[PDB]
Amino acid sequence: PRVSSSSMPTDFPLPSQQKPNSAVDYTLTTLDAVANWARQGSFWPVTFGLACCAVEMMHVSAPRYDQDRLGIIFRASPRQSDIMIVAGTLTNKMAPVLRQVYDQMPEPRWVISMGSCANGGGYYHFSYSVVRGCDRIVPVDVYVPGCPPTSEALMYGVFQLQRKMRNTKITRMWYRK
Amino acid sequence: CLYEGANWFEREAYDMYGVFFEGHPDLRRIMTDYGFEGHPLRKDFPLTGYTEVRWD
Amino acid sequence: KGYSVPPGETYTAIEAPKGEMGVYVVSDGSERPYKCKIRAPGFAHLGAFDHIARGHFLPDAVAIIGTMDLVFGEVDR
Amino acid sequence: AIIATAFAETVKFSGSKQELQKRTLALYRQFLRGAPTFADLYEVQFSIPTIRTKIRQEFERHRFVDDLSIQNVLYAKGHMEYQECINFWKQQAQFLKYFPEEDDIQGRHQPSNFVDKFLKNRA
Amino acid sequence: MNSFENLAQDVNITRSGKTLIAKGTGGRSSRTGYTATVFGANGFLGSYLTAKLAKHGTTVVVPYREEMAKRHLKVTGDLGVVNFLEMDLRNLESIDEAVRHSDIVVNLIGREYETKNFNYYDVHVEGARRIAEAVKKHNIARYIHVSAFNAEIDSPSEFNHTKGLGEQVTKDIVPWATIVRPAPMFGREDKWFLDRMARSPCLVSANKFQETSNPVHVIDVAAALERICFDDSTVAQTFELYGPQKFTQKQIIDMVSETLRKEVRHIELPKALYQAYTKATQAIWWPTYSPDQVERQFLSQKIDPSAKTFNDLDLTPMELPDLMFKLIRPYRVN
Amino acid sequence: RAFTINFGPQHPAAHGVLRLILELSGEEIIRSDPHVGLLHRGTEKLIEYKTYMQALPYFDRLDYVSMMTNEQVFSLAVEKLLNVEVPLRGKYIRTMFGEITRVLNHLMSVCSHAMDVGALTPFLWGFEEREKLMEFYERVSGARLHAAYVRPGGVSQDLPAGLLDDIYMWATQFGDRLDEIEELLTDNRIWKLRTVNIGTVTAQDALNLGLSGPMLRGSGIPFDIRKNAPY
Amino acid sequence: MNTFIIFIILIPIVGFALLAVNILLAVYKPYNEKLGAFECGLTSLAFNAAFILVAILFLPFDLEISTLLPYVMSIYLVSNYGFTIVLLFLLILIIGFVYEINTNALKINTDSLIYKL
Amino acid sequence: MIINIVEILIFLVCVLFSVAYLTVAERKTLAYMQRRLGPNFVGYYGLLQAFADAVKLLLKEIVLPKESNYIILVISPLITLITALIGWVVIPLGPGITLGELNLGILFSLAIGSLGVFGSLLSGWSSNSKYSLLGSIRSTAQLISYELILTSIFIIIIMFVSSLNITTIIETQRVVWYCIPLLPLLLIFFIASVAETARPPFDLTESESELVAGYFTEYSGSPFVFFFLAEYSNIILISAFNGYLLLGGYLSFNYSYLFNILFNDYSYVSFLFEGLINSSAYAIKLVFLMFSFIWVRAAFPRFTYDNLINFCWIILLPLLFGIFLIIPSTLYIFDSFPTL
Amino acid sequence: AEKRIAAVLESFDKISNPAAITPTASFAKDLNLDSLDTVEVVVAIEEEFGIEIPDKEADEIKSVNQAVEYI
Ligand SMILES: NC(=O)C1=CN([C@@H]2O[C@H](COP(=O)(O)OP(=O)(O)OC[C@H]3O[C@@H](n4cnc5c(N)ncnc54)[C@H](OP(=O)(O)O)[C@@H]3O)[C@@H](O)[C@H]2O)C=CC1
Ligand code: SF4
Repeated sequence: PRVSSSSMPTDFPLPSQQKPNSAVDYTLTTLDAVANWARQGSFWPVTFGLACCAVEMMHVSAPRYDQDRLGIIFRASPRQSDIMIVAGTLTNKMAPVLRQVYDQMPEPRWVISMGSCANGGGYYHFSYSVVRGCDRIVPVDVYVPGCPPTSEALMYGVFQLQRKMRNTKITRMWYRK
Repeated sequence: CLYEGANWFEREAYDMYGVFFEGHPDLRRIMTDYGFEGHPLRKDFPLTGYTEVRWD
Repeated sequence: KGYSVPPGETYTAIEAPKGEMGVYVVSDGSERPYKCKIRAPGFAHLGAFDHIARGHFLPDAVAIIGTMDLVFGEVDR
Repeated sequence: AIIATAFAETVKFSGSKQELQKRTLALYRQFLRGAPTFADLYEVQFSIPTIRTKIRQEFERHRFVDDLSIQNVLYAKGHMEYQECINFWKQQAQFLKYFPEEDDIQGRHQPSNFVDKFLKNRA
Repeated sequence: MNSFENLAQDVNITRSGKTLIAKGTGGRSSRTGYTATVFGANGFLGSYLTAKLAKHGTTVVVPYREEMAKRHLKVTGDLGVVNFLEMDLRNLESIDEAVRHSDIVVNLIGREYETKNFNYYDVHVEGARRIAEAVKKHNIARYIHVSAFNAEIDSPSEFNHTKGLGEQVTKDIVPWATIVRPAPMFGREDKWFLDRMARSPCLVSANKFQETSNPVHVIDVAAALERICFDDSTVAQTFELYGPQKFTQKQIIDMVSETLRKEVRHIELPKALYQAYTKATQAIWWPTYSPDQVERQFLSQKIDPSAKTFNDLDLTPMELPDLMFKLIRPYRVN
Repeated sequence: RAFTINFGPQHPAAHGVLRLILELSGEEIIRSDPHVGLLHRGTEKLIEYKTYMQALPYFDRLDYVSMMTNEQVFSLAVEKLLNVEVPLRGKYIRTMFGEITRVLNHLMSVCSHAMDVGALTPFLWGFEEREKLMEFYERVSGARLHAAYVRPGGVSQDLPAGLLDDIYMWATQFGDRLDEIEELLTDNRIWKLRTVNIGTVTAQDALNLGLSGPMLRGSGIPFDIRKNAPY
Repeated sequence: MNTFIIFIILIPIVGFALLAVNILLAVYKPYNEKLGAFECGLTSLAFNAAFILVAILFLPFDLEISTLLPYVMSIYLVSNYGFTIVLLFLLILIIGFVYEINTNALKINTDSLIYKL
Repeated sequence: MIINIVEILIFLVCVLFSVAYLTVAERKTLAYMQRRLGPNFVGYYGLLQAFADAVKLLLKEIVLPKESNYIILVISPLITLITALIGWVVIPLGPGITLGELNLGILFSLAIGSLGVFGSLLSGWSSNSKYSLLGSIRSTAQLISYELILTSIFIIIIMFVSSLNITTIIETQRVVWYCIPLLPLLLIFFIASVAETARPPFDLTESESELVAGYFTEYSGSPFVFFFLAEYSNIILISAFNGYLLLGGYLSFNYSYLFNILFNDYSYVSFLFEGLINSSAYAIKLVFLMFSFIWVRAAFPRFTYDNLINFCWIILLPLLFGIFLIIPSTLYIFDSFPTL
Repeated sequence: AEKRIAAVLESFDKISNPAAITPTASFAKDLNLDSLDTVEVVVAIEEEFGIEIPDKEADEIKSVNQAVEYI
């Protein structure tokens, strides 16, 4: 049929270098700012604690660091959670269960891999029943190194995840479509 | 039949090595994955096993 | 290389906070142990769970697990 | 006490081959009977006849083993497997290990003679 | 031990003079030596193709638009196998960066509706032209261009018209490209097919659900694409990937109802009324049935007489009746 | 006909790795089948490929709240094989830190227990004391949890210069910190409703089942390796 | 159209509005693994009489309690007469409550070891 | 019409925001009882925390499990929220100062309360997760059992007033609050309001440790928002029932002398000042009650199902029937049957 | 009714004579069915009719006539 030529530009900036220069761009920036602000302000993980890393994960919630003061509530059901924290050695016996709990989280969902064991198989990397890193099983957004990561390192990893949320384009991305 | 506590230890010995315990009421794997082939603590079993898993 | 341990074997147990913890190490005269089995008190406790918890209610099973004080690094090594 | 679980059989090494074949055929019958239960539990794509075919192949593999002790061990392991399947202890991932053929074609090149094996350094 | 099922041999020579030596048995930690750019990799077919490519450790460069949509692709390859590149069709340098280092370029970029920024022409002809210009300028060894079945220049449908024009411009720019035309693809979480039939409030047809096409499994299309990627004898050929047997839309809906133990609601409407409805709903921001989709609801599949098929790739498509239960299992209710 | 439920793995009381298959006739547990090995790592297979010095950290990570007592059991085994003697100061340090480790482990066990029954506050109060002691761990060994401090032959490093005073300063107030938990728990009638005559074990069955520690001393038998086999 | 009826109408509208906002803004990507029911992470009925009995005995006791509404709304008008009548009513019901208590209706190895020498 | 609209918006906004901030107040108070801080980062001093959680949950996908009745699963939280909010239409903040001035106000409160077990009864059937079913049956049992105690205390109070208008019940308490002659009845209403709301120690209904999460295991997004909102709104509303049955509602002290000093005639200033005094009295009573809910949550371990059923049906209910006998007896002895 | 037995038994491999199913035909003697084959046909029968058959008598079935006397 009818449309036979194109006028699309040739140097349209990529999202990572795009700045909001128009009324609709500022509107969408504000809406994205609200949504990302909510996502960082209500940071709900699923606890999925497996080994010695779960102890530093509890000490995050202890009085001295008080994850709750930032808006972090650990919620038992995966249905009510945003973030999965893989804190511990992932065995071959546990891999299907982990993938199942990851699948049952509603979108949007993020995963943080805490500890050497979850990052790369760690001190049991050459064992016959250990998955050499949870990113064989679920996609991972932030890797927290340590064995076990101190509570401050885990909180720093949380801040990194929130920084990633804060730079996410939601409606601006739709506008680019 | 003599010591109740020996139940789990004998299931572990079988799982790790393959040693059978005659008269054990419920002898099955206790540690290894379901459907694991091989008895890991045998000197001829390689360190890293023969198989690994991933998401397909 | 490491120090070489005289050949032999030993079972040595201590009063760990969770009960009796012991190790059965087999030495072959070399720098690497020939065999090391750890006796974890949680293993025996969780074994006794089915005898202890029969005839109780589900919340009582929760309380029982609490009093056994299991860590599960001990249970499976 | 710690009581046995569902479909648990105490370990007993048969002193005679015939008394072992009785148990072996019983176990085979149990597996054939449980096939539909396995098909429901593990949400398999394939058919119940294929489950039963797989079971028959598994039992076939040791049809010529002679020494009695090895037969005893094989029977004990077969029963342990049956108890594992029927109690839903196993998951779908480990269950489908038994079934490598029903997955799709892995690729265009599965070498059969020396030249194709040699080209892939597998000769 | 694993095996490089996609490779015929160990040492390979690209058309561009690169020597590729596969290392390893063929598993996750192995490397085929090939590098491939998959445009539209985060889509329905791109995901399967990327999984098959990175399974054997060929480096996959994935140009993406939204960061959160591509995350599942990282799981499919070892460390450093799956690489992500920010890309946009209106940024030429971005396309150049995506194709620069590859031995294989396949593009699956196609959209079944129009947007405020990309109409059918902008997404199918100028987009393909830019990708093919990057390919020709960098002299990429293999370029695979996926179009749709029934792609004809003078079609009634803007989709098929722009698809045919895209094929023509691709052939003009890169004479050695391979053109694939798959039939309607089904499979897990497909688009405007089985999953729509399984959870729609009502399926509304303007042509009595009479249209015929040979539906093909998405896994099979991806496997055929992989085979085309790794054999150099498919250069400058056209492929018509389609399923074994011909179905009518009503037949598929009847099969879905029988497998679902639930009756699928069908309502037949006049073509003008359904056009106006679709044109109206095109005003919301989430994808919805197109006007041109209902225009295509009057076109039955037409298979080119002279076109290579699944047989030339030594492949046998699976049957849609066989997968039904596997493909729609979560809605049976029972 | 029994009803079968999968208690755990994803369950706070289960501690994340306890797939506890129970069979219920209504409310009552008829048979229980704990399934383990979700955390089987192959520690014992891996130790055979490690020097003794290299194999020591495998024990920190066994009971990952009682690190130094684990290091201590392995050290006593290896020293008994080696026929060597730990110096006096080293022995005293290992005793002090064995009891700091006991205090940490009991804080975790008691507070996790009370959190399982529903008493959420002792969790936090006792976790502040845990933080205070993990300061001492970090000061002598450099790691909060997995110290790798107690080694066959003694301890890796001598104590830092200002540690005894700080331990004593903490010890002057731990007594009150205990009294407060006891105020919430010891006499509360709901606590006694959840704990009295629950999980009863006889002396003879305690011995028969292989139980040790508090699980055995609760049944009336005075057995304590610290008093019986003075180490 | 007083405040009462308008408020009563307004509340469900607010509920429906929040629901519609959720439906409009949230993504919706169902797939088989997500649709599975959650039981601690992996796929997988007799009851006791007291379960039945709490529910069933709720209804008579509820009726007893709600039978005193006419009394407390007419206490003065019925004077010392109605007073006595409602005492008798209450005692008759208390008898049934005693029966319930004594029958233990809602509630849900000690042998010696003898050797034949 | 306009005035009606403005009154309803003012009241509705105050109630919704009070529920929203009760969650933050709970987190902060528990935090300080646990030597920690609680939310102090999302908004100044953590004052926007509740709206942050809200917005997030409204942007969350809704998951409808395969075996579930999706209509019931989505509508059950909606009806429980509606009834929880409808219950507020009769609560007065001053003499006659309410959205609904019903002569059957008490009966309305009890009825809309009795409509509160349907969320629990329906979600277990809707979720189909087994944990949800066990939680649902046990909850339905517990809630109806303690609703009996609440209704019985309602009746005992009406024995003193002989009216089902809430304002009248409050006005009769200028002489004395009913929590003075009936202190034991006030203790039981708290113990039962805790249980009827399903709060700790009596949180058996949705206890994470016995059953992961609870009946809500499967509720994501706005349905979870609805259960959450209904639960905290019901907390405040049953604290309101306690307030006007036993704590004298909006009565604080006799400010007649003070007003005669300050003012010399009726004016909008004086009407506003009186309104603020009454509302402040009633709101401070509500605040003490909500604080007590949070306090009890901080202090005690949970009950078991058997324990709480035994409590309600063997310790509380006999005492309440005994009081049924002893209150009219005391009225008869002293010739003080209340008039209509 | 026995014809249903014959139908179930007929549709099995390893036999090249469908008509050889006489009402008293032994599997191991006529049909040349294996031990495993015998268990297979027994389970096929008991499944077709839906009846569960205990271990002992199920072992003691060896022929079609025995199937019908127990059917
Ligand atoms: N599915 C079918 O039934 C048939 C499909 N086809 C063709 O198959 C190919 C893919 O099928 P499918 O995977 O189902 O399509 P999908 O929509 O699932 O994926 C298509 C890809 O196109 C990308 N895309 C679309 N427009 C643009 C754009 N303007 N700029 C950048 N990227 C863009 C999308 O990326 P984003 O996610 O960023 O939008 C998406 O990755 C398409 O070419 C389609 O025409 C042909 C015949 C049948
Ligand atoms: S990474 Fe280290 S500390 Fe963390 S779970 Fe693994 S072994 Fe324990």
